[PDB]
Amino acid sequence: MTIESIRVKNLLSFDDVILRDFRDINCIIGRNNVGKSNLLKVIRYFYAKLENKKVIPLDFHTNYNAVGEITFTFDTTRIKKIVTSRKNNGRFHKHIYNTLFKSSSVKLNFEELIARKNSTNKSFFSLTLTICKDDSVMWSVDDPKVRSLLATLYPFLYIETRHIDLYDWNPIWKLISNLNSFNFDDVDHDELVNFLDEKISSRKGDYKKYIDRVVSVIDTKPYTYKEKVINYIKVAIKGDSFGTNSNKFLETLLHLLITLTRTEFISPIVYIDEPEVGLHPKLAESFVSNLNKIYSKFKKTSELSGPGRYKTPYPNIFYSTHSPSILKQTIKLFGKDQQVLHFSKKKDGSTRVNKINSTYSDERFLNIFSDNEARLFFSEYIVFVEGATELELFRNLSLLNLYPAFSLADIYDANEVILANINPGYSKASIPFVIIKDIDTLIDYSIKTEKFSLRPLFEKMIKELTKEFDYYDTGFGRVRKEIDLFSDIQSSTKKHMDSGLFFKRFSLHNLSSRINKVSRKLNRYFMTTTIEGALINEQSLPYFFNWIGDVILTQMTINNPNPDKFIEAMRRRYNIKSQVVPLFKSVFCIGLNHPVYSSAVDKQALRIKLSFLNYLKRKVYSDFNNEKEIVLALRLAFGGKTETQYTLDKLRKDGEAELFREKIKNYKNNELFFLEPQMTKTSGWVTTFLNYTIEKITSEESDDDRIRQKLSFIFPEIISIIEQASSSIEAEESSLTG
Amino acid sequence: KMILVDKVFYEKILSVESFKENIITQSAIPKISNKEVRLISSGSKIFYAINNTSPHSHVQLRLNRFFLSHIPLNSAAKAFVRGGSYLKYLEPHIYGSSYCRLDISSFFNNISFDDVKQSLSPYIKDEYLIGTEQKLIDAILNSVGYESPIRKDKGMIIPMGFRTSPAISNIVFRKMDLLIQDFCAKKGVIYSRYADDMLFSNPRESKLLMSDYFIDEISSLLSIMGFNINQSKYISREKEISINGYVIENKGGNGSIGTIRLSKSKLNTVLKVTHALAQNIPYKNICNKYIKVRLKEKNIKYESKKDEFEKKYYRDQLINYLGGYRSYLISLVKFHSEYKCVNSDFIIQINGILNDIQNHIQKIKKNRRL
RNA sequence: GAAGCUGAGGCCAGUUUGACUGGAGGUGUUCGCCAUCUCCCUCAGUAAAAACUAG
RNA sequence: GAAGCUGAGGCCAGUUUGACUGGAGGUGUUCGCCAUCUCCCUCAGUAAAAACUAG
DNA sequence: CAAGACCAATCTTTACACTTGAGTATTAAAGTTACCTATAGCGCCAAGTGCGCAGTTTTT
DNA sequence: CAAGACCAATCTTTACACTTGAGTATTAAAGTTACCTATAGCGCCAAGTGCGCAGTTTTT
Repeated sequence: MTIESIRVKNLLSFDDVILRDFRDINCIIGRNNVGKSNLLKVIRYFYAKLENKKVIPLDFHTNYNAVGEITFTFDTTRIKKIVTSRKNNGRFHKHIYNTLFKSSSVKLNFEELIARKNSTNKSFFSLTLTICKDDSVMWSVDDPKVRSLLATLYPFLYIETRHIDLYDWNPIWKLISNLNSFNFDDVDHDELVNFLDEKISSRKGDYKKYIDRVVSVIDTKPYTYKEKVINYIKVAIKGDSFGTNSNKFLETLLHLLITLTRTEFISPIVYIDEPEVGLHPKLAESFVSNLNKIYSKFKKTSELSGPGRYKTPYPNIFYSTHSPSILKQTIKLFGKDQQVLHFSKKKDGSTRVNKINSTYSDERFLNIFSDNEARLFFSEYIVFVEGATELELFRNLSLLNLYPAFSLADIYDANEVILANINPGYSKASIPFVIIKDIDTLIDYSIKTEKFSLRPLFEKMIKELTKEFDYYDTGFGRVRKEIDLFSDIQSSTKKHMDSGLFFKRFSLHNLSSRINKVSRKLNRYFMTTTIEGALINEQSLPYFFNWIGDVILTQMTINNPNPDKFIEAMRRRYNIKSQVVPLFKSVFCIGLNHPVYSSAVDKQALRIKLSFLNYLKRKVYSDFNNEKEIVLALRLAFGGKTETQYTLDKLRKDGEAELFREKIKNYKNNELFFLEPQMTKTSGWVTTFLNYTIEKITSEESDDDRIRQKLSFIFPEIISIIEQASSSIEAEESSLTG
Repeated sequence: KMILVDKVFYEKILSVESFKENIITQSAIPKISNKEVRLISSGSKIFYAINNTSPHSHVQLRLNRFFLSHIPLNSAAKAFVRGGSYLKYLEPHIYGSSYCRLDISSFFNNISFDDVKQSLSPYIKDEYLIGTEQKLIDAILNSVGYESPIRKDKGMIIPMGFRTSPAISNIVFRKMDLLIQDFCAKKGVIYSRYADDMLFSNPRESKLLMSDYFIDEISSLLSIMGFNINQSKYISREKEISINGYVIENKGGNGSIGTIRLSKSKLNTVLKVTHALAQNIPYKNICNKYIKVRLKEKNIKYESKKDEFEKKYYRDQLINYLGGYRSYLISLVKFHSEYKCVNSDFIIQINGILNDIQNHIQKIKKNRRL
């Protein structure tokens, strides 16, 4: 490595911040300038004070402390390996030993020196800069030679892309002339001038006479060594000159650094500010791809070996980005060699830095990694879900219009493996999230045996929550009692009614409440019923019926190019009363396009529609004994589950509820034939349902608080989830912005 | 925004119901009388305990919860502060090559109540709580203060064991924290403080912490508010120090990082307890001999069962002790993992000890069911 | 060991039967001979640097 | 006045004709009981805050 | 008696050695440095113009 | 015993009073402040869901 740690105490927006475990690529994300620019300012100030530049001291986070400290730990293991060896008796190695490693090995005895040599040791050098209240600066190492040498060995290069200069390439030369160590001091500039003017002269002297005349005319400063080397290099190069222009500038910068550092022991640290600014997304992805290609082409491992491959450590690259494309490409290409840093705000307003897990052991997840997955890294609050219906509901524009707080939460569907290797808890990240799952993932009910059985994920949750089996006593006893009740859930048997459709005495709502209360500390919320079960509730049945009326009255058209003769012929052939179902089947059909019909045809269609609506209401209220049976039938017909958590396919395979299944089949094949294509889970009936419902209630009432109250009454559970999420969002927003 | 408690704040949030009668009847809130305070004796020290039934306990607890926790402090105070710990008090001295440790004699007994009033005055509104008889600040000080019947000469005294004494001590000593921090930093010395125990470390190669000048200067700074240095506890050493069991060591010179470990004295009791548990000596003897925990016969809750009660109590004490020492050692391990300053061989020894503790705890919990 | 400091003597006054201590007063004060107002002789021996020669 | 500090007693060992002091050793050392390796009983009385519940 | 705080330059800036990519006991050559100075009132000598080398205060 | 160094805010920024150009004993109104919060595990009560108020180490 190059830098082991950076620690800032009581400076700018930092209270006490320690950054370590630096990888080869460090991606910095978060809310803008909540400490990003402050960290950059801290690093720049430390490296400016390292080279004895007169720069203004930084401000204190709170004036109730006398000083602020910046501690840099350099990893000098490789340099110790470089110099302690006998072969390299050069002047530079000798000076490096006398400066950095002496006064720390002198104190040691022979045994400890041997132990340090022989062991697989790591050597560190800690330098602390302290700013007092009266602007004075104190170093923990009082030798300026140490500071200058540390500045040389670990140079800091800052590249800003917004204010980049596409025609000023001076940093390129200042970088290349320094990186590769050519000793032109031994080559006299007097000898070099005589040498070059000996050669390039057309006549030996003619060029020299011209240059001597110029020099006698022009009053020039003596050449500095860096100027000499820059002249050398860019004269020998076959070219001095060189949105996409900034990309090329940055890409050549990184290529030069990575290529040139392979032969040197100097390991620079490069910080890039918004590399993607002014870049097409494909251009940013290609920039990261080119950087990775340069990185891996020069990489030597146990497999890749040969001339042209080195084991020299690579420079440490920080870059602060705001685009998911850069982050996605980094994560995909760099694997285990990158780190993602998240910047947020504490309670007292100070900056908080976290490391988000971006390394995945599942290669499939790395390959399928796309823009949507990389977007979650910028999320303020995540609502992980399980199916597409949840995404359809929680993303509904009309619903989120009435709840602006929930508009800041990103809803993402996560599989069990995806959730296992993405979730913030395992990533120890401070991006708050909630995992919304159904209660069926823990307990499965058997009608034949009338018994609940426990799912493995419930056992895993119990094992995670039973951490008190290895510890002492405190106020956690109620949790143990709840876990005991969860254990007793297994042995209990419960009787069913109507061949396994309803529970005699048991309320799954109470068990769901207990599970949610217990597991809220694990950030998982368990909804009592499915989303399609939550929308189809007893309170919203009128509006649901209204919706059906709408899809009959407005979304239906006539299946004939000649409405008049068609409607007359099927009025004649099929009776309005005794044959309403086939008449409606032949006459009406669902169609996006609504051709204009005649007044008589429109009146006849309206009359048939009203008659069919009355018939359907009568038959719905007649065939089903109670409203609960109606709700259950509608839920199953759309793919839902009963109070016993059984799907229509599950019942068909098992063979229970034959009468209810046949009734639903009769309704779908006779009365609800038009709504059959919308019976599927992916039909998008949720969006139309919610849009019509919210528009209708807005027509009913004109107050925003009142409309929220009505929506809460209609969908108690979905609105409860939304309100809990919004309250948590506001709490964590006060945790960040408050 | 600086916290400001006014009359409405005291009436609604702080007093609640504890002093409703005194606030509606416009009667002055009275001093904490000797009836509410019991005096325990621990060695040469005397501790003051207030009864929970008194309204003073409730108002003191709510004062800790809502008012004292919001006043800013100095970063050198690592004791009784949200997020502070002893390990955090020792950590900044790993970079030092010489160490010095000083103590303050009778820190809580020497805290003048006048200094407390001057410190808490800017954070409390200058109003009259009760007519024109008693001020709000004086009522709050009545809540926090006490007069020791043993020593009536000093009058108002902040006693150890109260609800609010530690935080008030930190706030009143923030002034000296700032002064000493400024002095030490201008001298290049890392300074930290835990209660009355001050630790200084010099990372450079110098004899500053060993000279009498440093002690004289710290005493001179402490003399401003009337404190004194306990000369029996003054320690100064090079390249390592053994502070109350915790050993800091830093042999190197320029740019060296020290290591914090635990001496064999700290590990002595836990190692002996593990050995005794492996030796199958009964739980009663283990609790009595090493832990000094016992079930006095006067403390038996019910007379229905005695022997099984004593067995369960001794098992509970043993499980609690093992859990507590395991928690202490994982506190050390987490501190290492987050700061990387604990000795590696000591980390290995800790891991072995932890595995032994977990094996013994599993054996105990298994024998519980037999 | 804390040095305090001064060149060696010859009257006269004050303390001493026989030798040692000072040679305008007032006023104030941090009591320092410190500040401000007014009005003893002899003989040695005396290195260097620096400022200053009103305007 | 410099406090040094500890709860009150009941055997046994060391110093005392009759009462007071300790109840693994080795090694090194800043000599601090400080660090590291190996292997007495009883009875009182026990306030508060803070961290920590491996991974 | 006894001690933490024991100037600022000294020419400066850059920098791998060994056999071409990894390496377990102690600074330096080199380009520029990069340009400096004899002797100020008094004495010797040509002999009154020109050339060579008896204060105060404060520390004390 | 004995002492120089005795926090940082506290709302903040601007600024004449008296009779219109010079003047010989001691801060402040005002615009914005400019927005804050009850009650986190345990107990009471409806009676098992929902609402109101027996550890370690260190200081000691």
